[PDB]
Amino acid sequence: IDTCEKNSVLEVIAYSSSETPNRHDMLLVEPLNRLLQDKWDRFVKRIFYFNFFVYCLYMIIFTAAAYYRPLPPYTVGDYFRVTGEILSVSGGVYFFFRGIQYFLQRRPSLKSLFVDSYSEILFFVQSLFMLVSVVLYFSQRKEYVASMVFSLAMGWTNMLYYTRGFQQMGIYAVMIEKMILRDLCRFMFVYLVFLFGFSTAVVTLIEDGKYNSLYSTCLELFKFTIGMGDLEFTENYDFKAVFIILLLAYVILTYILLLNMLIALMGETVNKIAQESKNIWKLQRAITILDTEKSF
Amino acid sequence: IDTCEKNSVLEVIAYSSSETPNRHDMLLVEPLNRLLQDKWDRFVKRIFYFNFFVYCLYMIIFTAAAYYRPVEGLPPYKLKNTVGDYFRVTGEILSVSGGVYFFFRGIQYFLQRRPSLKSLFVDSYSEILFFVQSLFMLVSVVLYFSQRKEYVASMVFSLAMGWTNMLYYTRGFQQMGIYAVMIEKMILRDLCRFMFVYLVFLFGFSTAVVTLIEDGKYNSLYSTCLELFKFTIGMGDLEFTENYDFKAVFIILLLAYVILTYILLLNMLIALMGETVNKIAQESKNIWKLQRAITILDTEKSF
Amino acid sequence: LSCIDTCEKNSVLEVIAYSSSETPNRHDMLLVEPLNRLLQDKWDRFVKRIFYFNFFVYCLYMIIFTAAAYYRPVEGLPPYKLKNTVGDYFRVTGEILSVSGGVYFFFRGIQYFLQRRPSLKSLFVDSYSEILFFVQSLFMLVSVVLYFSQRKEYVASMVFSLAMGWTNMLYYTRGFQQMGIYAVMIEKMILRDLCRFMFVYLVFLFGFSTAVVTLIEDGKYNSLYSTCLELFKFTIGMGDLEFTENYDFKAVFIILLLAYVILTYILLLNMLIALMGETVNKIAQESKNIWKLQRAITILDTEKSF
Amino acid sequence: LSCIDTCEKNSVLEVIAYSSSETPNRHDMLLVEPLNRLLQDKWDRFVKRIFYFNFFVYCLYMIIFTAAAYYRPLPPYKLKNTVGDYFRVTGEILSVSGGVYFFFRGIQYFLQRRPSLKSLFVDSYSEILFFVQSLFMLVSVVLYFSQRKEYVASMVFSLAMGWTNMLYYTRGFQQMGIYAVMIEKMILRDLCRFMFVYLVFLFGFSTAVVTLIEDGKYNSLYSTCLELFKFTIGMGDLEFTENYDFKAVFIILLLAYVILTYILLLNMLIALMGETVNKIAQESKNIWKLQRAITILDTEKSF
Ligand SMILES: CCCCCCCCCCCCCC(=O)OC[C@@H](O)COP(=O)(O)O
Ligand code: NA
Repeated sequence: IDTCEKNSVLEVIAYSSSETPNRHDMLLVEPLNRLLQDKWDRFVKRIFYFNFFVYCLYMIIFTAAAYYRPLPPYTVGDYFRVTGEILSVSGGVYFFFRGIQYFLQRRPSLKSLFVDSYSEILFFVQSLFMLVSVVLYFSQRKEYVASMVFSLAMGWTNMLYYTRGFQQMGIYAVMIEKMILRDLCRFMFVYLVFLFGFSTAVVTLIEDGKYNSLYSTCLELFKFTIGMGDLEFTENYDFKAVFIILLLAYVILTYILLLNMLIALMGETVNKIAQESKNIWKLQRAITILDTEKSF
Repeated sequence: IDTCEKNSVLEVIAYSSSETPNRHDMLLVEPLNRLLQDKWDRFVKRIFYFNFFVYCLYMIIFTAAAYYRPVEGLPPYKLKNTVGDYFRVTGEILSVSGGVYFFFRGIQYFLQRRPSLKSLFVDSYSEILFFVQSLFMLVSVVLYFSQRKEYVASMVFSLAMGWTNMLYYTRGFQQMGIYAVMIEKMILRDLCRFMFVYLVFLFGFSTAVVTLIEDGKYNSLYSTCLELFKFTIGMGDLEFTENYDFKAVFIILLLAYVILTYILLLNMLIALMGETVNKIAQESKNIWKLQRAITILDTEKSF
Repeated sequence: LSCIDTCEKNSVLEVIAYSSSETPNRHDMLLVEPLNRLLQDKWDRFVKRIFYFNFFVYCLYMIIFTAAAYYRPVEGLPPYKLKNTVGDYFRVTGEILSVSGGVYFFFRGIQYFLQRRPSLKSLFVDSYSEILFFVQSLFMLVSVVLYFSQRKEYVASMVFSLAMGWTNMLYYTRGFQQMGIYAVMIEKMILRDLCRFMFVYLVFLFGFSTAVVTLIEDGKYNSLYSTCLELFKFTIGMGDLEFTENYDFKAVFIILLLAYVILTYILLLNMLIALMGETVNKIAQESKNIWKLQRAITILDTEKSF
Repeated sequence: LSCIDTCEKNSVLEVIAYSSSETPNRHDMLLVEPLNRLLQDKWDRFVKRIFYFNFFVYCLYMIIFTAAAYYRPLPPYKLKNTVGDYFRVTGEILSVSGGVYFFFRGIQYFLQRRPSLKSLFVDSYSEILFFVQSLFMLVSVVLYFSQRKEYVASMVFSLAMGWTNMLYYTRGFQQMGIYAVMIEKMILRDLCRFMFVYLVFLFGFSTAVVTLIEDGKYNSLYSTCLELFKFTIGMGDLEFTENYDFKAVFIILLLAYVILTYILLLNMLIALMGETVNKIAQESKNIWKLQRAITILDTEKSF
């Protein structure tokens, strides 16, 4: 069941592809749940806490190094800074190698890489950004800072991966995943269509000014969504009536309707997916247990 | 059942009048739903994808009116003998042809259906909106030839209305189709009710505030109404004017307005839309199924 | 129908429509078949148009009053002369009509109070519209009193009356099931959720504003009113977080502002939204029944008006 | 009621009310018929009146304290010969007296109950909050006499804490009591989870941005953190600086932060609050009843 050395039920269920109809519900059987919970507390609950603390420390060291950066390449302060930079690069390459090892070991069907285990892809992409930032730094360029800030943001965001192992916060993270995947996606598609259409209309209306550029008008229109719109950002054009009509149409369509609809849909989805989000967290904790077990 | 060429069950159900009690729920019968799904997957899916692809492409031939629109004034304009002006003119011709085609499609629908003149404005909003877009394009053309400067506004309206109309092509996918159906229900019911009440409240408080002040740039009704509306979008000032008297009265009026609209009616709208979401799931799925059925039957009749 | 419609002593429909709020389940009384069918019949026969006629005349009155108010002269030291012009004639006759309407509303309110004879304990949840209209009428009358007393406070009173008149159009939402239900939802929410949230939020606002103004030393924002307004301005999504800099202990100022923001904007407003959602999910049936009872009260009052 | 209300050694009321949180069903106990009839009898009999008097005197004390602190003049300060200065001094003396009184009441509670060092941070939030308010007041007094300006900061902290703590007296009013209990539950669960996630995201993106920014006003971590936080209150700027080498990266980072936090996390917080409110009605009523029982027992035991 758990230690077969030929084929284990735990390995089959946990490492199953998304195709399996009930890869979550079948971990709730009495013996499996009892064994998983007992193992976690026994010798995987404090192995995970140590990993989480080490990652936190690594990220602190990475932030300190990057935040204090001086045509690269470029006292006690400098020795500490270079040591931190080297340690951060050494962590990035470690994550890259772990991701490649996971890619080879699991060898996905070239379909579940895009639908399953988003954590592995995110971590590998963070490592890839860090390595690109290193090569640019050693290749006489300044885009090494853009790559590094991208990697830093992604790494800080990735700390949610460790929210698993704490029940309530694990459920919260699973809910975040579901919401982003379904509701934010639908809303963003519709809202981007609306925003682009109205921004193009307004740009066509505008005759001459600083806001002829499609980017400028799109930014100004998006400014409404964040409660910072202007509604008078420009007055260099004819037919003010048409401009105000278009602006009011956009406001009513996007701010007064789509965002409130997003709130309502989020409420409904949260009301719907409590038990599924509990089962998904349980399975995410089972995969963590088995990965920790196999890492030796 | 499906095609007797005289009066088939699917044809009558799909073209049902609004007065029919449960026009939406008829398709749920197993043979009918299984027959629509099979026919779609068999030959209508690719046709619909092609139509959406060519439609969005056709609209995009004119969404670059920014780069197109000259600024010389008093059209018509001249031809520059450059590749750029060749692209501009061919795009304009392609945008006018599209408008004429959509106008005639609407006319062909209107005549063939021969509506009883009541369900026209109650159901089938998509084709009315497409016809309005065609009308706005034709008006742009006629104004353009007539040496007038209102063609820019007329094409801008058409452009915006077409970009929003892509929401029609949103159908054909269960998730986004049902999302569009929910948007339709919400904008018809909750937005209309809230808009009526909020517009009454805003007009009242705007007239009160305008009467309060004495003179300045905000003396007009329109300007003060705009300032009061700016509270709703999260940009309210609370001190937009100084040339007045009775600061107590002005402040208390602004507070009453804010508390009554921003902190009450918007949250009421959120709650009502939430309960509507909770209530119109299966209804919104059935309506999407009926929309797909109408599209399939129209494609069949398109030969 | 004998002993149901009208007896000159007591009829069940009149009793139900005018029943005191203290009755346990006065709302469900209308649910029985004969009452529902008969009220629908009377409305569709006569009161449907009569109510629309009471919503057409009132709208005309309010438009006339607003037109008179907006075009008012600004010269000071009232009253003012009646110059020879069509505009002056029209505005003065509009003023006369508006004052007459105010007097009419004043008299109707007095008559209702004298006939119903309320206990002065049920004039908040009951006869809400009556109190609103009477207060509007009172504001108009005091406006006139100031006007002919040679005081400029008539402008303030008249603008208050105008605001109440325009916002009282919701009374006429009855006669349309969806609009009437929405209006009664507004009234219930105002009665419960707005009043609870406002009390808590006001306590928080006053506390933090007093703390901040105590911290400040001198300047424009040294007063309690200006600081209270600045703190309130966060709630409408236009906070500053840096509105003042003439003080000491920037850390304390930042801590207080962040604490206030987290406690109010992030917690209490989203809590109000959640409670409103729950209530709305809970108040459909009673909101329908209350609308039906309000409908019946309108029917009975129109019938008794003869 | 023999050995239920008064026993001098142990009774059902004093055992249930003062039961540790380790007790499984501590809340549901008071719903038993005779207990519910006895608590409501004692309350109506006298505890309502004593509680109302205590609330009124506390409100008077807080008004005095606010007035004294508002008109504050290297302390200490002398006594100017004027009525205003005498009233200020007597008011601040009264405020200090109230502070020491609350301090000693908190000490008495600690000595009496003798909690197990774990219920302190999970039970009795009100008493610890009152004690912290008193501690701030005493620290303010000692600093004031020690010739420092830090007394102003201490006293403003105490004043704000007291004003927000005034909610303690909302109990004894059913609706406001349930409201306060629900506020307590929301702060413990939803605000905590959201704050954890939001702080993680905010620090990550703020660090990224401040790393991108070359130099200027916002080259410090605190300033950039403040600017990013401003987006949460509907006051983000999106153009607050231009001192960077890559505009595309800056705009992408800001858009990602906005989408992740403002659009997503805030709306999700609203939804989670709605779910919780739907979930915790009966549990919020039971907790209010238990709070009302504790208050009744305390008032009885105070004499
Ligand atoms: C000194 C007064 C300060 C307040 C500013 C004056 C104007 C405030 C607007 C009036 C407040 C009530 C608005 C409201 O929300 O109720 C709407 C009414 O239709 C109630 O409906 P109905 O008459 O009972 O049918
Ligand atoms: Na704002």
